[PDB]
Amino acid sequence: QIHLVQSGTEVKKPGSSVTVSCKAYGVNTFGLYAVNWVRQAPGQSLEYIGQIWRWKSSASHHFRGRVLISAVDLTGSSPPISSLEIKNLTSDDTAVYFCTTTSTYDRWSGLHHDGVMAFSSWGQGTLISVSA
Amino acid sequence: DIQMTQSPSTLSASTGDTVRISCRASQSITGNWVAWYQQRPGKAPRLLIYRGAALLGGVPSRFRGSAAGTDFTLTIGNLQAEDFGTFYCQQYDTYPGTFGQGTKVEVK
Amino acid sequence: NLWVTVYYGVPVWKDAETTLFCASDAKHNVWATHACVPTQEIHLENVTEEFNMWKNNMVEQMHTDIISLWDQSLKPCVKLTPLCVTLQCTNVTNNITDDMRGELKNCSFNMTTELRDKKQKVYSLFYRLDVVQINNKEYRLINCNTSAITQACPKVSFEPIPIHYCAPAGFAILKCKDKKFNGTGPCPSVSTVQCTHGIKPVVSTQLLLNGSLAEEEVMIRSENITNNAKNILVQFNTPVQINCTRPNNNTRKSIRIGPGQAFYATGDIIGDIRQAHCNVSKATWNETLGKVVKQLRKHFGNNTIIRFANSSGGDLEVTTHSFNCGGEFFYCNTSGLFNSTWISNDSITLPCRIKQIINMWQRIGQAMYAPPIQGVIRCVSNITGLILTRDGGSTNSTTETFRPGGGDMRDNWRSELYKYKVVKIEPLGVAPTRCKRR
Amino acid sequence: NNNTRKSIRIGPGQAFYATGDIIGDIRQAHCNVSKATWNETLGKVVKQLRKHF
Amino acid sequence: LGFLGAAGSTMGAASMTLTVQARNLLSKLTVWGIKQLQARVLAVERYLRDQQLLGIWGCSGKLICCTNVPWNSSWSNRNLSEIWDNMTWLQWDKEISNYTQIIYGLLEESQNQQEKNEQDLLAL
Amino acid sequence: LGFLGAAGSTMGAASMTLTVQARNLLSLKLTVWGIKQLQARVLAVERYLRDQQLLGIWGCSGKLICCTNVPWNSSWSNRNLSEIWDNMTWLQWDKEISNYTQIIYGLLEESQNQQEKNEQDL
Amino acid sequence: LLKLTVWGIKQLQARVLAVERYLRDQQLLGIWGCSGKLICCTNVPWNSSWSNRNLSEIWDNMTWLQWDKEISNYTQIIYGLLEESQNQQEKNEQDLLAL
Ligand SMILES: *[C@@H]1O[C@H](CO)[C@@H](O[C@@H]2O[C@H](CO)[C@@H](O[C@@H]3O[C@H](CO[C@H]4O[C@H](CO[C@H]5O[C@H](CO)[C@@H](O)[C@H](O)[C@@H]5O[C@H]5O[C@H](CO)[C@@H](O)[C@H](O)[C@@H]5O)[C@@H](O)[C@H](O[C@H]5O[C@H](CO)[C@@H](O)[C@H](O)[C@@H]5O)[C@@H]4O)[C@@H](O)[C@H](O[C@H]4O[C@H](CO)[C@@H](O)[C@H](O)[C@@H]4O[C@H]4O[C@H](CO)[C@@H](O)[C@H](O)[C@@H]4O[C@H]4O[C@H](CO)[C@@H](O)[C@H](O)[C@@H]4O)[C@@H]3O)[C@H](O)[C@H]2NC(C)=O)[C@H](O)[C@H]1NC(C)=O
Ligand SMILES: *[C@@H]1O[C@H](CO)[C@@H](O[C@@H]2O[C@H](CO)[C@@H](O[C@@H]3O[C@H](CO[C@H]4O[C@H](CO)[C@@H](O)[C@H](O)[C@@H]4O)[C@@H](O)[C@H](O[C@H]4O[C@H](CO)[C@@H](O)[C@H](O)[C@@H]4O)[C@@H]3O)[C@H](O)[C@H]2NC(C)=O)[C@H](O)[C@H]1NC(C)=O
Ligand SMILES: *[C@@H]1O[C@H](CO)[C@@H](O[C@@H]2O[C@H](CO)[C@@H](O[C@@H]3O[C@H](CO)[C@@H](O)[C@H](O)[C@@H]3O)[C@H](O)[C@H]2NC(C)=O)[C@H](O)[C@H]1NC(C)=O
Ligand SMILES: *[C@@H]1O[C@H](CO)[C@@H](O[C@@H]2O[C@H](CO)[C@@H](O[C@@H]3O[C@H](CO)[C@@H](O)[C@H](O)[C@@H]3O)[C@H](O)[C@H]2NC(C)=O)[C@H](O)[C@H]1NC(C)=O
Ligand SMILES: *[C@@H]1O[C@H](CO)[C@@H](O[C@@H]2O[C@H](CO)[C@@H](O)[C@H](O)[C@H]2NC(C)=O)[C@H](O)[C@H]1NC(C)=O
Ligand SMILES: *[C@@H]1O[C@H](CO)[C@@H](O[C@@H]2O[C@H](CO)[C@@H](O)[C@H](O)[C@H]2NC(C)=O)[C@H](O)[C@H]1NC(C)=O
Ligand SMILES: *[C@@H]1O[C@H](CO)[C@@H](O[C@@H]2O[C@H](CO)[C@@H](O)[C@H](O)[C@H]2NC(C)=O)[C@H](O)[C@H]1NC(C)=O
Ligand SMILES: *[C@@H]1O[C@H](CO)[C@@H](O[C@@H]2O[C@H](CO)[C@@H](O)[C@H](O)[C@H]2NC(C)=O)[C@H](O)[C@H]1NC(C)=O
Ligand SMILES: *[C@@H]1O[C@H](CO)[C@@H](O[C@@H]2O[C@H](CO)[C@@H](O)[C@H](O)[C@H]2NC(C)=O)[C@H](O)[C@H]1NC(C)=O
Ligand SMILES: *[C@@H]1O[C@H](CO)[C@@H](O[C@@H]2O[C@H](CO)[C@@H](O)[C@H](O)[C@H]2NC(C)=O)[C@H](O)[C@H]1NC(C)=O
Ligand SMILES: *[C@@H]1O[C@H](CO)[C@@H](O)[C@H](O)[C@H]1NC(C)=O
Ligand SMILES: *[C@@H]1O[C@H](CO)[C@@H](O)[C@H](O)[C@H]1NC(C)=O
Ligand SMILES: *[C@@H]1O[C@H](CO)[C@@H](O)[C@H](O)[C@H]1NC(C)=O
Ligand SMILES: *[C@@H]1O[C@H](CO)[C@@H](O)[C@H](O)[C@H]1NC(C)=O
Ligand SMILES: *[C@@H]1O[C@H](CO)[C@@H](O)[C@H](O)[C@H]1NC(C)=O
Ligand SMILES: *[C@@H]1O[C@H](CO)[C@@H](O)[C@H](O)[C@H]1NC(C)=O
Ligand SMILES: *[C@@H]1O[C@H](CO)[C@@H](O)[C@H](O)[C@H]1NC(C)=O
Ligand SMILES: *[C@@H]1O[C@H](CO)[C@@H](O)[C@H](O)[C@H]1NC(C)=O
Ligand SMILES: *[C@@H]1O[C@H](CO)[C@@H](O)[C@H](O)[C@H]1NC(C)=O
Ligand SMILES: *[C@@H]1O[C@H](CO)[C@@H](O)[C@H](O)[C@H]1NC(C)=O
Ligand SMILES: *[C@@H]1O[C@H](CO)[C@@H](O)[C@H](O)[C@H]1NC(C)=O
Ligand SMILES: *[C@@H]1O[C@H](CO)[C@@H](O)[C@H](O)[C@H]1NC(C)=O
Ligand SMILES: *[C@@H]1O[C@H](CO)[C@@H](O)[C@H](O)[C@H]1NC(C)=O
Ligand SMILES: *[C@@H]1O[C@H](CO)[C@@H](O)[C@H](O)[C@H]1NC(C)=O
Repeated sequence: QIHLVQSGTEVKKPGSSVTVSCKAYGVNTFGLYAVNWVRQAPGQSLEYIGQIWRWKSSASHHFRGRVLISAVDLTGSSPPISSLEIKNLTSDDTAVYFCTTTSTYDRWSGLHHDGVMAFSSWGQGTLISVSA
Repeated sequence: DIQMTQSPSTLSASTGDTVRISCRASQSITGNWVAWYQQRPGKAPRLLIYRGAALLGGVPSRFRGSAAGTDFTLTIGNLQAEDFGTFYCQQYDTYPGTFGQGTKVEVK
Repeated sequence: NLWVTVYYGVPVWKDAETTLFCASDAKHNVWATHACVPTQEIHLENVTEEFNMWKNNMVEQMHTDIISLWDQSLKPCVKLTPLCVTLQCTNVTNNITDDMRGELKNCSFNMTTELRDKKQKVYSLFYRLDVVQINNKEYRLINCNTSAITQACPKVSFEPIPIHYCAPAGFAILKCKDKKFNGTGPCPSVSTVQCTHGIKPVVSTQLLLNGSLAEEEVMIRSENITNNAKNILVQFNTPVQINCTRPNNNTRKSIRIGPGQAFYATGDIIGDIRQAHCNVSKATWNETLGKVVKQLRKHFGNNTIIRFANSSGGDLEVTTHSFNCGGEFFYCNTSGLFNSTWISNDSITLPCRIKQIINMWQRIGQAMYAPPIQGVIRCVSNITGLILTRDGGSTNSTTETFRPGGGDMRDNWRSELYKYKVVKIEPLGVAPTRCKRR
Repeated sequence: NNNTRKSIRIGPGQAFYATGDIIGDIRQAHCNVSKATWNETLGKVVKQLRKHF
Repeated sequence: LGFLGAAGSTMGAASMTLTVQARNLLSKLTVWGIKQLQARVLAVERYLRDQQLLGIWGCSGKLICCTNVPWNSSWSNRNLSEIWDNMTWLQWDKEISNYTQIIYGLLEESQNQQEKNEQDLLAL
Repeated sequence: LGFLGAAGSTMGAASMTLTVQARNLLSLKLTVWGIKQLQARVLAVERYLRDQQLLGIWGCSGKLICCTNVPWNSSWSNRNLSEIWDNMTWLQWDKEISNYTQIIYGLLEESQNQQEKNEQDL
Repeated sequence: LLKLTVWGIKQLQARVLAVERYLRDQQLLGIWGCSGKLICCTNVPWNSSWSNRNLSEIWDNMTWLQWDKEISNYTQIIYGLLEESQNQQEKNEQDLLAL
């Protein structure tokens, strides 16, 4: 099937940047798919961070100008890679990040509504704990 | 920005009962743009039901979902020992998407 | 204060499939040209479409149509069923030079006549790959113990005619007009048409002959780039011409094997016995390989060494370049073209052999026998593509070897139907409108 | 019976499948019918056929 | 514009060229004969299966024909500005794709009641 | 009631469910089962277009209950309006007007005729 | 039943062309607003550049074959004007019915 792996538990100091990678296995092209990045705080609810669709990456209204999402296509000796960089993180960013894909091939599939969509395949999630 | 309210907060049942979880939005979602997810404690989340009343490949037929105006309900009949976890109702009608609040099902 | 209004003729289309018919403008042919109907493009704005060339249904329908058209002209004429006799073949020598002795044989055999209780001792000339010996030495046909040999029909032609698979009313055909399109993904320039352009059903392996060219650069297409079991299609931007010829005369002789049953064999050769050969330009092939490797280095890296070697081994219709010129099937060695190593007035002559028993479409049980062609055969052709593959490495070096391959006829027709899509029109709609009846 | 198939080529691309050799013993093919069920159905057959005779 | 030329416009800008798409919906036993015969049969059947549904509701020869059923607020709560000027035809059919059967059912009994109510009008 | 569910009722109770029967009169090789499907489709087209051509020459195209200006003769039936719709059914009414069906079918053709444009054209 | 020896490919195709010639004529008559009429009138005016003959000369001396031969160069534009005028009248009726 479609299997996705992510990075490990990275501990970072406040003031620097961090970069989380996500490798896919099974997808064909990111033009027929869409990669959404959400998070989940411990003991709280989930939160939608950003997404990349039709080679157009965007974020939410609360993380504008803070995060950066990038993705590349297939390579003959490399899996599909989706990266997300966070710069100038605060002391309230300790969370379990995820990496989701959604197939946007069929127009009448019902899984997507004009850019915003659901999550059909989930990853494992990386724990990021920031402290002084 | 539509705020979702899930009911109940924390409930308990036994092996063989039926669990009904309700979700109430802010506006009136007349297009049935809602989804029900399941996440085990410690494991990865899993999408159960998309578009309110449609199942996914690999989901058993004991789960059922219904939509009526604002109220989206989810019925789980023939409860087993592996369905104890957190359930989420999430809309994707308006940008951006917003999840629910969490509903844990214990055993007693 | 709102009511329902029904609209007829809304531009809404779904994804479906249907049956397409031929359409061409107009000695017979193999493909039915006179059975087709005698033969606009509307640009669309503010609409996108996700195309996928590896999940199309037109390729399988075209393959089934070509298979059904190939087995409709071989039926009503003569079959060569009593030909499986004990041949007596010797060598032929008539001012013949080196490297040709051993490829042609002079055979003699008995054969029935129009009378049931009489025989006739006749003779002919056969090739090396057409006869096998059994233990003067006795010989026999190769496709006798596993297939039945029927003659190719002498009143048809194997010339490719461009046809148009065209959809009926109710459906529509969309076409992506991107110049750098790679067959998979969204296309922001989609236009509707009636049907497609002229597609020539050219049957060839490892060399896309008489195909369609690109617009800007050399295109590389592959399904799974991380797998060593998928073919790689190369589309050039310029054509590379190649001149094939056969210096033999190949006179024909008719033998009557029964009542109304004729058999056309090779008679006597008047002249020299030379090799059939294809000349290809050497100066254009180097810049063609350079423009191929300049686009191929983008998928593997700027620090890669690209080796071009020949085929490893297998069937004769896979490792050798098999094509049809002038009604005769040629099998070229083509080992001198793919021989290079790229680090980060002359002409090449390739000799080709001729076979008379052709097994088409990888079938086991249906053979053929092409008749001899009188005169000198000489043709020209373009090279507008390549079918390559790679082997599995030890994922630690930077050397990649590319070998030519083929055999599957779906890859020869997927390079022409990679931009078209079939949709079904639904013209009904329901709208809210503040209006009442009467 | 335990039959074996043997293919003899009778022409170009034409085969003929015949029997081979019997492995083991040669017995008779037979069918078994329950007797009490047959009698209790034949009784109903006679009881329904006596309405017309 | 041409055939399917207003596919990217709004619902109010594409409701004026409906006659372009309404006229292109009708037009030895070899391999290319049975395919043409099946294509003609499929085109005739696809024309008849739409003409029958147009003739049941009472729109024989009309494209912007009006009905008498009211629009329920549970189907779409949008106004006339966010439909005829923002949404297109490829999204409106997917917006109410779960409510088309009840509309097609309500469009039949109202026409039947209107036809049976006309019989009590000329009998005076 | 369903398809042909009002066959046992009278003419007054079966003339209200015509929309049920008004939607069920219409809906690859050369083997023995490939030609029968094409024959059935052609017969279903033929048995619908022939019935629809008769309503076009009478001026009742697109109407289920259509009535014209043809006067009902007293020699075709000597019953009232209560012994037909409340007592007789559709299977018994067709047997009585079988000898006067072609006369009504010929009188219905000229009606939608004597109602055409005349000189008003000039 | 259905036998296609010599006379099965000629009897089915005749019904096919009959169905097609009926349906094309009904579709061409339905888009002009005359579904079920023969002497129906339209709203487009008659231009003097197509035929400058009077009304007393055409209806009493001319023939339908000569009339088809005479204005054969101005045939498709009348159909286009009718197709525009039917849609314009339908839009005007929808505008009048909305009030
Ligand atoms: C078939 O043919 C098809 C042809 O059409 C073909 O499609 C092509 O596929 C290729 C894939 O190989 C595509 O190439 C890629 O394109 C990506 C597109 O990126 C878009 O988005 C970014 C981001 O935009 C945000 O930021 C800018 C700047 O701030 C703003 O201005 C924007 O508004 C936007 O901001 C919004 O979002 C924010 C949140 O992020 C919000 O906060 C904010 O408020 C806003 O809402 C843009 O910058 C891009 O613009 C660039 O491209 C356009 C193209 O026209 C130019 O005009 C423009 O000038 C820019 O150059 C674009 O819009 C690229 O991201 C991607 O780049 C990667 O690869 C290149 C090398 O090729 C690197 O140089 C680059 O750095 C990226 O690599 C990073 O990521 C990989 C993956 O993990 C890493 O491995 C790598 O190491 C590197 O990571 C490093 O850098 C990171 C920072 O970048 C850092 O965090 C890391 O830690 C690490 O250090 C690449 O170019 C190509 O576009 C397609 N063609 C199209 C669509 O036409 C298809 O594949 C073919 N198929 C097959 C099978 O062959
Ligand atoms: C294109 O061609 C390929 C090659 O045949 C097809 O098959 C895919 O091959 C890739 C190879 O990587 C499969 O990717 C999966 O990656 C997982 C992550 O690997 C990391 O983690 C493991 C430890 O879990 C490390 O050992 C490894 O070094 C990496 O660091 C692997 O875990 C997968 O292996 C097994 O995973 C689970 C068990 O955890 C099983 O369920 C799996 O079946 C598998 O046995 C695997 O290597 C990818 O999954 C393959 N695809 C499929 C469908 O199986 C591609 O499919 C083909 N593309 C298309 C579109 O067909
Ligand atoms: C493909 O290229 C080869 C060579 O690369 C061509 O072979 C050449 O053909 C010419 C003409 O047939 C030969 O010239 C002959 O020379 C003899 C002796 O001088 C003379 O008596 C003849 O009258 C003729 O002029 C030439 O020798 C020969 N070269 C070789 C190396 O064999 C071949 O013709 C090319 N084929 C095509 C289709 O272009
Ligand atoms: C690719 O297309 C070219 C262009 O049509 C093909 O070349 C043509 O091949 C045919 C078949 O041999 C030639 O027809 C023959 O010509 C000779 C000339 O003397 C004539 O005697 C024969 O009776 C027969 O008509 C045709 O002339 C030739 N065209 C040109 C311009 O040379 C080529 O065969 C195609 N490639 C493949 C693989 O089919
Ligand atoms: C609204 O309609 C869509 C499709 O028209 C329904 O989606 C399907 O629901 C069935 C019900 O089990 C599934 O089997 C399918 O897989 C779904 N998808 C498709 C593409 O058919 C959806 O359930 C409907 N919503 C309702 C009835 O509330
Ligand atoms: C193939 O062999 C046959 C004999 O088996 C050759 O026919 C003879 O050719 C010589 C040479 O001219 C004649 O003198 C004889 O009269 C021929 N015999 C018969 C029975 O015709 C034939 O020439 C050989 N073919 C070739 C190309 O050498
Ligand atoms: C054709 O038939 C003739 C007989 O009409 C064959 O000649 C015989 O061949 C056998 C085999 O060696 C000899 O034993 C006989 O002596 C030959 N003569 C006769 C009269 O029987 C001949 O071999 C057959 N084949 C060919 C190629 O000619
Ligand atoms: C293939 O054949 C064509 C013609 O059949 C060759 O084109 C001619 O080549 C000669 C020699 O260079 C020129 O003088 C002519 O002007 C060319 N054109 C024509 C129309 O005759 C072509 O060179 C051949 N290619 C190879 C590789 O031999
Ligand atoms: C196809 O060409 C290659 C390369 O020329 C041939 O490989 C060698 O050819 C030389 C001829 O000078 C022979 O001496 C070698 O023995 C060949 N190497 C082998 C057979 O491994 C190749 O033989 C050619 N193909 C055919 C069928 O002749
Ligand atoms: C081989 O390539 C040449 C060069 O493009 C082709 O010659 C052109 O053919 C097109 C039609 O296919 C003409 O419109 C051009 O005028 C031709 N000349 C040039 C300079 O472009 C040639 O047709 C190709 N061979 C085949 C068989 O298609
Ligand atoms: C005939 O040709 C074969 C194949 O080249 C060769 O082995 C044999 O020696 C030749 N015989 C004679 C007599 O020349
Ligand atoms: C037919 O003969 C050829 C040549 O000897 C041999 O390679 C092949 O295996 C044979 N096939 C069968 C089915 O005996
Ligand atoms: C082939 O032979 C014929 C005679 O049968 C001759 O007229 C013709 O010129 C020959 N062709 C050549 C020599 O190319
Ligand atoms: C590889 O080299 C080409 C040469 O033009 C360059 O454009 C390209 O950016 C290089 N690739 C990388 C990853 O730098
Ligand atoms: C490929 O080339 C090698 C080296 O010349 C040669 O030994 C081999 O026979 C060739 N293979 C084919 C199929 O020609
Ligand atoms: C292949 O290339 C090498 C390197 O130039 C050369 O030595 C060899 O002769 C070539 N082989 C052929 C068959 O051209
Ligand atoms: C019957 O024949 C089969 C071979 O198909 C063999 O496996 C089996 O053992 C035989 N049984 C007896 C009882 O001989
Ligand atoms: C037939 O075999 C079945 C087992 O498959 C058995 O139950 C039944 O009793 C047998 N009947 C007779 C009449 O032996
Ligand atoms: C069948 O049953 C009847 C009684 O029901 C009994 O008299 C008769 O003997 C039975 N037949 C046999 C063969 O036992
Ligand atoms: C496409 O959109 C642009 C602006 O969004 C508009 O000006 C243009 O008219 C649209 N195209 C069509 C065919 O309606
Ligand atoms: C609107 O929908 C509601 C809820 O299904 C239903 O009770 C009501 O009858 C509907 N009204 C109309 C006018 O369709
Ligand atoms: C059949 O007759 C009974 C009278 O006994 C009546 O009540 C019933 O409605 C009739 N059935 C139908 C379908 O009219
Ligand atoms: C009549 O013809 C003239 C000249 O072609 C043209 O300018 C005018 O628009 C036409 N008017 C009508 C009513 O067709
Ligand atoms: C035929 O009609 C013309 C008028 O168009 C008339 O002059 C002529 O006399 C008619 N022919 C006969 C034989 O009456």
